[PDB]
Amino acid sequence: FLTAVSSIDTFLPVLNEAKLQWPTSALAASSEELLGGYVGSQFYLQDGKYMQFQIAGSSNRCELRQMIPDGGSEIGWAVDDGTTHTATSSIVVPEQVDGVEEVTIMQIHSGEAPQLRISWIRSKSLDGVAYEDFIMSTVRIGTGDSSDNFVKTHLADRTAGAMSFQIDVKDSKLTITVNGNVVVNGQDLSFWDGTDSCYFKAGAYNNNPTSESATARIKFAALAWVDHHH
Ligand SMILES: O=C(O)[C@H]1O[C@@H](O[C@H]2[C@H](O)[C@H](O)[C@H](O[C@H]3[C@H](O)[C@H](O)[C@@H](O)O[C@@H]3C(=O)O)O[C@@H]2C(=O)O)[C@@H](O)[C@@H](O)[C@@H]1O
Ligand SMILES: O=C(O)[C@H]1O[C@@H](O[C@H]2[C@H](O)[C@H](O)[C@H](O[C@H]3[C@H](O)[C@H](O)[C@H](O)O[C@@H]3C(=O)O)O[C@H]2C(=O)O)[C@@H](O)[C@@H](O)[C@@H]1O
Ligand SMILES: [Cl-]
Repeated sequence: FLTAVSSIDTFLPVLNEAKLQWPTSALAASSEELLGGYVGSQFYLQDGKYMQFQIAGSSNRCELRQMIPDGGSEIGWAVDDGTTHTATSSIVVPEQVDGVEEVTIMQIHSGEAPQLRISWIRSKSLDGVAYEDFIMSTVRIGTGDSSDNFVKTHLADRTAGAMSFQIDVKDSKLTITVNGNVVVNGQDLSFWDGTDSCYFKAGAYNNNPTSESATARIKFAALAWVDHHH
């Protein structure tokens, strides 16, 4: 039988501050249900250690969405509220099966748009450089569709072993740290000033596959939203 993520202590803090959305943004499990042992092939404990997310289908997801702690409702914060908002993770990204092209593994999202997606990418050229099998950040600096609305950055080549990530937002600036090294330093988020509906997400969100049957799979060794106010 499939072992539940809540059967160990590692993820209890974030599970107390998240709902699970699967296979769309519809609710799969409340925070209470997650802490109570919700489990399925889409969301189970792998190797006695990893919170594993799986999903197939274009734009489908198996993803945690930040909630107010202790059974609270959906959280919303602003990039310019003066507080540091922080998400940390340690992720084992396995080799992805054929047909999977991009898997978003962490986000800052609002009621209308993704401010930031950290994603695994099979193959893409950025600023005239081709990259394969890598982790990318995609930041929106507008709501348009043209390339001027995005800043897309190679963060790191995918590693077989766990890779640590940290996202920090303070005073309308974004920092991304990968394996302890700052890769994105003070990216401007001021376009989003006054948007009070931002929140963190993490898991597996499957983007532009070439087969809707192909199952994305992502293993978290750690995940937390870090409250700077205690
Ligand atoms: O390699 C490129 O730059 C391609 O970008 C394509 O447009 C992207 C866009 O830059 C961005 O990555 C966007 O991300 C969306 C995501 O896939 C999900 O649909 C959801 O999270 O919404 C995101 C968003 O709207 O920000 O996806 C589009 C896309 O539809 O592919 C094209 O411009 C492409 O021609 C170009 O090669
Ligand atoms: O296009 C998407 O799939 C986006 O969905 C986002 O989640 C929303 C979405 O509305 C979703 O259906 C669900 O809505 C809930 C929620 O309670 C909301 O407040 C609404 O008023 O009632 C719905 C309910 O009771 O089930 O959750 C929403 C949310 O913000 O969490 C995100 O998953 C986006 O990332 C996504 O692009
Ligand atoms: Cl992208």
